[PDB]
Amino acid sequence: LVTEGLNAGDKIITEGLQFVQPGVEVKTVPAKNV
Amino acid sequence: AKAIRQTIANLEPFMPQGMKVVYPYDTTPVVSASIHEVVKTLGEAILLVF
Repeated sequence: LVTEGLNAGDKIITEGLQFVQPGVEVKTVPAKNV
Repeated sequence: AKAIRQTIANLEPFMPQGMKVVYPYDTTPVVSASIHEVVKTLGEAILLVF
């Protein structure tokens, strides 16, 4: 349960967290894990 | 010193956003120019005595 810095309608990276850093254009796919 | 530069330049795609690595003090060009002027005056001395 979050309270600040994360409002409704946002997106969160949750899988594939090895070739990623803040500041690069990355494509989108829906997540495999629930 | 080139290996230290190469290590930082190989590590730089992993730093957080907003962090630069600067080189304020470096006595590499002092040594480099101080031996390069010796090589230049060696060449000038042999060509000039020729």
